[PDB]
Amino acid sequence: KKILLPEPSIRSVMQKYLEDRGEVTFEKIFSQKLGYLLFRDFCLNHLEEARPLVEFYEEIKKYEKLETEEERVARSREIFDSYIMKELLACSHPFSKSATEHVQGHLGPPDLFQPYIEEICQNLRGDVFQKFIESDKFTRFCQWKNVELNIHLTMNDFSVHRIIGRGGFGEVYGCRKADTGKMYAMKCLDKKRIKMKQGETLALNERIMLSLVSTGDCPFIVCMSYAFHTPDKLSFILDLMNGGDLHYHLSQHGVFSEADMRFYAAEIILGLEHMHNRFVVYRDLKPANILLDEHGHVRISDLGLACDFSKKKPHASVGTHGYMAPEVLQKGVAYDSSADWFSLGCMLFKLLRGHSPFRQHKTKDKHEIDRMTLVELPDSFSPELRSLLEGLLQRDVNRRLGCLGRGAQEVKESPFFRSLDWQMVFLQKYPPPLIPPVNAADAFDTKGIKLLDSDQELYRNFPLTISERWQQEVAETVFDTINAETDRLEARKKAKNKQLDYALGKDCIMHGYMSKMGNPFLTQWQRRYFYLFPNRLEWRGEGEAPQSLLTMEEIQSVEETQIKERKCLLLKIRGGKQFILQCDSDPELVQWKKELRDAYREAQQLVQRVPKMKNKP
Amino acid sequence: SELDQLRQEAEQLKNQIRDARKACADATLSQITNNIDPVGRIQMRTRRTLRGHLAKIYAMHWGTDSRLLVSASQDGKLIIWDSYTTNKVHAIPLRSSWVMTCAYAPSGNYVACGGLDNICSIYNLKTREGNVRVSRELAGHTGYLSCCRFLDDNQIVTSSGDTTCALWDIETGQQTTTFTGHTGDVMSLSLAPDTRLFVSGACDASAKLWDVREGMCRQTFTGHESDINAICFFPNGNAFATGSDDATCRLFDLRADQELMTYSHDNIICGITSVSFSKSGRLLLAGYDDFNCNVWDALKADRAGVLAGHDNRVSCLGVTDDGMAVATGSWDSFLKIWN
Amino acid sequence: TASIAQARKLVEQLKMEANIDRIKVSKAAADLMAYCEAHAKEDPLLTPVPASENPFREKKFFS
Ligand SMILES: Fc1ccc([C@@H]2CCNC[C@H]2COc2ccc3n[nH]cc3c2)cc1
Ligand SMILES: [Mg+2]
Repeated sequence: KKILLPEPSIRSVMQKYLEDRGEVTFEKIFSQKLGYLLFRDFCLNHLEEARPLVEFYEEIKKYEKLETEEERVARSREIFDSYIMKELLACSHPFSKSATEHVQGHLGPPDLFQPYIEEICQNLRGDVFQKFIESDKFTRFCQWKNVELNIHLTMNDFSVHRIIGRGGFGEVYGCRKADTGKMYAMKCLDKKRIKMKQGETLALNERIMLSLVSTGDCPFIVCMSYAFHTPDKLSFILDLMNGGDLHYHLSQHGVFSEADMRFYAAEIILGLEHMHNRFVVYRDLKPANILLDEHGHVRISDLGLACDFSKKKPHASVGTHGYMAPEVLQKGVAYDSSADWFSLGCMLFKLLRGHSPFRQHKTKDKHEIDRMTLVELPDSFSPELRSLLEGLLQRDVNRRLGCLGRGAQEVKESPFFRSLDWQMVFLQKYPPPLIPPVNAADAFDTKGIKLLDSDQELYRNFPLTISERWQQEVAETVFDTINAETDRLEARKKAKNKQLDYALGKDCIMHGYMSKMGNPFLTQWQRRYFYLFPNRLEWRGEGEAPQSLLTMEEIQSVEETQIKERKCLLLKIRGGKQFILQCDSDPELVQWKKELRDAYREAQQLVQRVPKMKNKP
Repeated sequence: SELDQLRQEAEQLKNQIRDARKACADATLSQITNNIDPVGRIQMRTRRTLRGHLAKIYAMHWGTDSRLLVSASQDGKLIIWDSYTTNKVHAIPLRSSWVMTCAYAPSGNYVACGGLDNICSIYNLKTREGNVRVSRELAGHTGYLSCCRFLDDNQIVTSSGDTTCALWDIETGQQTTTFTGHTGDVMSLSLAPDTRLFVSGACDASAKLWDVREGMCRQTFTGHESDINAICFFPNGNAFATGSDDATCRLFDLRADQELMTYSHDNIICGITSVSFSKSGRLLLAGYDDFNCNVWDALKADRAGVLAGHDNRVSCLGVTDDGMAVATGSWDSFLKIWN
Repeated sequence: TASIAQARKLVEQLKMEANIDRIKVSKAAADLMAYCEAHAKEDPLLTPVPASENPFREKKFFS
């Protein structure tokens, strides 16, 4: 159940694993949630040289998050005086002359210390970062990274609760990830229902779109943290929204007022801005696809019909009729974010009148709604609401609100939102109008179907884990508590050796734990500590020197094999013998394969040019 | 051309050396020794079997005490054995896995080793608190270390795959004298008893006699058709034997400046890895690639004995200074004492 | 190969190798055979030795 970290000896394998990918740079470890938490622990408590450099960084970050100048003026005094001015007194400021110039005169905004941020990174990008790598904190980073890169989720990793959503090709459950206790939403799609309706592209596209958006921690979009699949189900691990969709609440509460709709419009706009900044068109904005959380705030969900116009624009008529833009409903017309703004105007119109803007007099047929392609706004609408809707529902894209160059900002500046402070909207400070009290997210609604290997290979690259999402979940739940339990455990292992290293001082390449196979009929897997040398591969037992080894000359091939649905390495020896090794994690399997392949190929090519060592007839 | 002349009279000097040699072949060693009695069947049995090395054994060396011996193995370790008790005196872990040769100082206070690290590492055995620390790392060669032998506790002679030999000063670490001349990877060397001279076999199928103090080469002995992998001095210092990949051992005299005898047989085709004489020089022991050590009548060129006990290539051998026993190291990770 | 000092150093060495004093092979061979007879009395591998003097047969008492 609980997450368990590998032993500190994992550092030898993980460090070479990351170095082969350039992931041991200051820029890449400092910008990770868990890496930052470990780097600051090293700097604050284990290095007086870097302690003032990081305290200055954190005080700046706390200053950037400040809301009002009433607070920015008071805090900027302490930060400048305590950290910048005190050193100039003792004439020991390690920042460029010009860096202080930009901040000095600027007196009587949140981004005033940005020139200093670059200077702080320079003072840490280097020798301070070197001692951190050599420190025990980078070893703890390798312990956590090994867990992240060994994630293989199944249904058993979650405690599934009641159903919170039905529709499409499956249903959605509330669930709890057992190892950290994080509450998520599991969107579980049946593959048989997908293949029956040829909707494989739709399901595959949803994760590709979720992957483009699930970064940055957006509070107005149902983001994704994991994606895995069983032989029969596609599982999306998403943000929990147990308040139902607007399509349901629109029929229970009824039509909304202008001010109650200003709340929903504000949060959807910020959500659309996040997708448009990442070049994603939603194309299916309607009250059914807008969920409520426990408090009443909303998110954009179900990115199945979402498209990516990063390199080439789309032009097909895809979406829900009654909300599609003129540059979309017709065929062969390219478009981009301009479609979502027209969809917003159609959706916002529905929250006020209870029906689609073009579904007049509760018509039922679909072609009765797509006819009106150019707009009669009810008299009860305020003057500012008309100016917003008219801009959002203009037939022309050149005269459309939100399509004039600045994007979502043009919609924020509408006089309908004069009363709003968009910073407070982002912080979810404004009170939601409807707090949900349970069968609140249903939609508008066969066996003997084949599931060949050609179908299972369509979902081949479906498994995915968002690194930013996983590290955040860990950091807020068990990261502090697991490091403490691991520290108390590693200290007992270290203190026990006194009352009780073979790789140091030599030319050892890599060392770690593997499990060679003895008699396979006995499930005999012996965990030995292995030491890789340029010419041999040694392993040892419990508190004993390496009994035997395996020379690089003997190895003919390193191959990957499966034993009882468990990945192992297959070493073929010169005498026709076989040597099987099970690794405890995916990165260990990858690195041991590369390093063993490199070693035996180099060693065999080197012995060839040594008459004392090579083989002769 | 001045270069074409120096090559013309160079080939013209080589014919003078061959003629001077052929002017001395009045008789053969086989004719001289035709009268003396044969040695019979030298029957040696495995007295000790030294176990510990985890991979191939590449080289060995006896101490002057005729009891302690050092060994270098593919397992990146040096082991100093007590041949009488089979107990390990020291298990030195090496800093480079690619070891090829090892040496035991006459005093028994220092040992040396080396290989593809291109460094001769001197280890001090008797330290302050009974440790085995590296006392010096002799760096200077541009190729792998193939052999090394102590003169005393301050000078040592090395051979390398850079086609050179070298004389080192241990305390200062300097490459005192260099011995250039070979055109191929120098494989083995052997010191004369008086230690003013030493011979060296290389992959150019030639062996050279060098003067340690003068730093020059005095005589160059040719004859082998393949790489010379081993070499050892005759006890009286006037001759030396070589072993090569041509499946022959050959004997050369310094005063006659030519080959005297060839130790071969159509029954043997594998190369020779190591050679050594008995205390009196009457026996010539050679380790072969067919997992065997053959005992040769040095005076009559007849095969007199065989040491069968290793399941892989016998990579090195050596006779104690008192001539009591013969050690044999092989690619099967075992050392066996024969007597 | 194309060096003149390389050819000089080769020639002057072949002079040192050619202008030595050589003896007859019969003289050199007799000196070797005479040495083997002079020390055949002192060679344990050439003549059998009892188990007492042999530290490897069946001794086991050492220092
Ligand atoms: F497979 C499904 C299941 C439910 C839905 C509903 C159909 C009605 N409109 C909203 C969507 C999304 O449903 C939810 C419902 C709750 C959620 N929590 N987190 C993501 C959630 C998604 C779509 C596809
Ligand atoms: Mg279109």
